[PDB]
Amino acid sequence: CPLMVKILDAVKGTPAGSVALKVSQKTADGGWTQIATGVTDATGEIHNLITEQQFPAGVYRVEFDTKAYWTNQGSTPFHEVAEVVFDAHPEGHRHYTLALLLSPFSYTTTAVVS
Amino acid sequence: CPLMVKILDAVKGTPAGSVALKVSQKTADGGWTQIATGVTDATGEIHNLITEQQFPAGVYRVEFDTKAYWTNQGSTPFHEVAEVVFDAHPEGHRHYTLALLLSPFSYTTTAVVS
Amino acid sequence: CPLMVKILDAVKGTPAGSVALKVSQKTADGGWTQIATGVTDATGEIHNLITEQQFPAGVYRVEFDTKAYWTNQGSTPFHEVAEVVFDAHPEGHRHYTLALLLSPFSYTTTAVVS
Amino acid sequence: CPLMVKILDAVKGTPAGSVALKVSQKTADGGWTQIATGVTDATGEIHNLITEQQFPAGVYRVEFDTKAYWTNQGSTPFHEVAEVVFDAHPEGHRHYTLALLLSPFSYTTTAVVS
Ligand SMILES: CC(C)(c1cc(Br)c(O)c(Br)c1)c1cc(Br)c(O)c(Br)c1
Ligand SMILES: CC(C)(c1cc(Br)c(O)c(Br)c1)c1cc(Br)c(O)c(Br)c1
Repeated sequence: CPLMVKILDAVKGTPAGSVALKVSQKTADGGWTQIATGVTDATGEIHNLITEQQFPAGVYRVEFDTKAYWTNQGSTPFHEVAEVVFDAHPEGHRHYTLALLLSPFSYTTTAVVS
Repeated sequence: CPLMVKILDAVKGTPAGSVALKVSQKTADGGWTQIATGVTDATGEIHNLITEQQFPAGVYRVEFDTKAYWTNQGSTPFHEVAEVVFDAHPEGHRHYTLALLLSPFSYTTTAVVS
Repeated sequence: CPLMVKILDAVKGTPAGSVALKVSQKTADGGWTQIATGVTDATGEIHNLITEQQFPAGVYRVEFDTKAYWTNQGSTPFHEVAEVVFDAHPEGHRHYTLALLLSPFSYTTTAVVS
Repeated sequence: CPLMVKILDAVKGTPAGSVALKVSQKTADGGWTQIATGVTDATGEIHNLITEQQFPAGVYRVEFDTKAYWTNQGSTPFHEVAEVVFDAHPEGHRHYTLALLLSPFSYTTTAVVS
């Protein structure tokens, strides 16, 4: 699997479970095609999000529903959504882990690229 | 001005100058209307980016072109853009500062709301 | 003033007011001399924390009492303090801004150096 | 093992290998006893840093030699050292992972607490 996520809650110091997300691929004319959805498990991860066959080079977007996560935690959030938009270069079995650190008014998006 | 940005370069320890961005307002059918653009000055800011009248309550997207910033610095970045999406409640001259901390494979988006 | 701080609360989206800190200068035998203290104002800052004359070249530690800040907010933090340790080169009126972003289980320490 | 680390390089998007660190425990009179050293492997981790027997409750400090890491990467760093100072509450087999995101002029210290 070429695309994984790891989400941590910076208020509690635990993985962020039950965070919903959507994965989209940019079209040539600049639009977006949704290709996958998922929800983090209690470890802040999702397994088998997409396959290598679904992951050519190009621009991708992962939308994390952080506003719902914070509302359910009981904290008013700033962001309406957490969008991570990146260029993928899969040639060579390069894998990507999108790491995300969440606070109600702040998040950090990092990548670990194999 | 109710919407400010402050961008920092975490590699150099300086404000991120000459970063292009665009501000868009969400439409009823889920689209986006571009309402302002600019390029940060040497302090990582854009003075007077939008007016009170241009900033009614609603969802906004500020798209920062971080890729070109890094290319110009000589690095190969992960993200295509930095996205900050939020619901604005400008009543009472409430003000929004979008702080952004940039590294080639990571950024942090923080909000300072009056 | 050559040494400034700017502290933000990532839970609330506001500057972190009423954070105690201490500034220490490293000694030859590896010890630490306290040279200044203060408490941030409502903008997350301490105006005029030290003078030019108090800030010769050398290694400094700024210790922020983030634990008590969080206890007072009602959260149970991870860190005992936030530590920022750096070698200062104040020649030419070079200025240092210590930016600090706080959550109960995470902080980011960034430097803006002129 | 009750204390682990995970270090990422935010410039390259890879784990930070070969980062040296020292672990110390605070004494009653406010001093420090070094109890362990280590160096991250190519995954940014260290295994078997300390034992549970070595890890009573108390104040601990992990000093990461990030200045040497950045010098060897070829980038001038801001911080002289990255110090993570925390209260440990091991009762119940609670484990701690110190996560660290490194840029030359910025780092983020987070904890994952089981
Ligand atoms: C404290 C705050 C929000 C900040 C707000 C304003 Br306005 C400033 O001018 C500066 Br200087 C700092 C900040 C921003 C970023 Br970006 C950081 O990486 C970290 Br750490 C802290
Ligand atoms: C989610 C978390 C805590 C993480 C924990 C483990 Br354990 C991992 O192996 C990986 Br990868 C990520 C993390 C860490 C850093 Br350093 C970050 O900059 C961000 Br954003 C998130």
